[PDB]
Amino acid sequence: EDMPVERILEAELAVEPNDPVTNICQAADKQLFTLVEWAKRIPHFSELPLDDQVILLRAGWNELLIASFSHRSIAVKDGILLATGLHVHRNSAHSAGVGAIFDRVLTELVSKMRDMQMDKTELGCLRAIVLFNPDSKGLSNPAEVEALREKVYASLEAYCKHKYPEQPGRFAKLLLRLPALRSIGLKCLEHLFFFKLIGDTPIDTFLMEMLEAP
Amino acid sequence: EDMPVERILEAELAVEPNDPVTNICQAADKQLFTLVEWAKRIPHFSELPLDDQVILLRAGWNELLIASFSHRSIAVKDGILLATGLHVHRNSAHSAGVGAIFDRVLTELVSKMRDMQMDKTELGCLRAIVLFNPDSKGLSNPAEVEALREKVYASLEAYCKHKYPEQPGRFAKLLLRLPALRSIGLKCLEHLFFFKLIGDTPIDTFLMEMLEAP
Amino acid sequence: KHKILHRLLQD
Amino acid sequence: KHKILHRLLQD
Ligand SMILES: CC1=C(/C=C/C(C)=C\C=C\C(C)=C\C(=O)O)C(C)(C)CCC1
Ligand SMILES: CC1=C(/C=C/C(C)=C\C=C\C(C)=C\C(=O)O)C(C)(C)CCC1
Repeated sequence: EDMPVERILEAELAVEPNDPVTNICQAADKQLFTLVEWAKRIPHFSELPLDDQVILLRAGWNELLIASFSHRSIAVKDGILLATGLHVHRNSAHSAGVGAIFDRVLTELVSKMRDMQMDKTELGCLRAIVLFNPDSKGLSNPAEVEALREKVYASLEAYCKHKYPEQPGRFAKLLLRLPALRSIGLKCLEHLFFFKLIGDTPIDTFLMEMLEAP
Repeated sequence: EDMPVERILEAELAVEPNDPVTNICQAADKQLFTLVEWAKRIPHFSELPLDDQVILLRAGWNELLIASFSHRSIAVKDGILLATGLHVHRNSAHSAGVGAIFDRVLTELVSKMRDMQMDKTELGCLRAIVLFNPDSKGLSNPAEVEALREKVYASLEAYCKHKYPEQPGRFAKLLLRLPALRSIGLKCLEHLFFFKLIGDTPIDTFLMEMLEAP
Repeated sequence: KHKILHRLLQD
Repeated sequence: KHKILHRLLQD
């Protein structure tokens, strides 16, 4: 009860108006601060115990940031637009050794979001669903998080069908990009742990904290 | 057009009436043969070019088998029931060094399928959706696979709502177990590549072929 | 490549 | 643990 897509859209609009890997990691550290502000604007998130808020954000930050820059890049040709105002071209990612994962982002996320014209409200809800991940280990009350997630997709479905009555399978199409987002997010973490291990690639404090155990 | 859940249910009913890791790998090799027969019974799969059939099965076999033994284990207390008629208890998995991933299967899949009483038709459709993975690399015509996937979830949604009118969020709840299935499937593959590398754990020919490149 | 899978799908 | 995240969430 009470999870209006209007509040979710507002959260979205409130937070967003040489080694490409280094530039991407810097943009990620910058956006981690903005991610906290976004979450705080998602209905009921701030009312959950502090430890569960931490758990949810540590569990979903990478997928949450990937979803955001991917949607921001729908207008971009063959690349992504970073929050720092910088653009990373597919050729540049390839020349830095991260071409495979970069292409997965363009192919499975950006292109698909562009193909269906995913809007900001839909993106917001999908992110709110990722945020409210009931499977997150350590949760003091997973049922509570599960209930919030259900309220989000219930509101998302109503939004769809009311806004896109001509596309009965839109709601399902949106949810079905989540497994790709999960797989891509996991691969990105692997790369990040490697960069950290190797020593090259400066990693800022907030991004570094997210890579800390557990 | 033409993707009746009745045919999907039939495919499901047609294929199914000491180291626990070794026993699990043996059950997986055995079920890989049965998986091909199942796929052949899924509408339109056999009509796709042979190379795409291979691509789809190599891309989804682990998630497809995990979904099946998980649902078969809904009746089991704290463990899973293998197709070989053998049971693997949570304590046994733990004592073999695979407790973490085993618990994820019980917690994120088995328990959740049990909580919502997922039925065979629903399981069948979820597997048919996994099977028709449009993101599979190398696909000669991904749009065609994408269209088949959409026909499946369109039929699944109609089944739900008609069978469970009292649970408007059931369809979404079913699709939202796919990201966990994807994550668990990926972790299982990592373990398998490790077992193969280590040398211990006998791995049969079909399972071994699935671990072959790409 | 992938001998077994191809054979099983063809039959 | 997780100094930054806790601080940012509390404020
Ligand atoms: C994408 C990318 C990577 C990870 C990016 C991550 C973890 C976050 C990016 C956040 C951004 C780019 C936020 C923004 O700019 O709004 C990996 C490790 C696969 C290397 C290839 C480029
Ligand atoms: C579950 C399991 C693993 C992988 C299982 C796989 C890859 C397939 C199982 C298929 C079955 C069990 C079919 C059946 O019996 O119907 C990993 C590597 C995580 C080790 C822990 C136990």
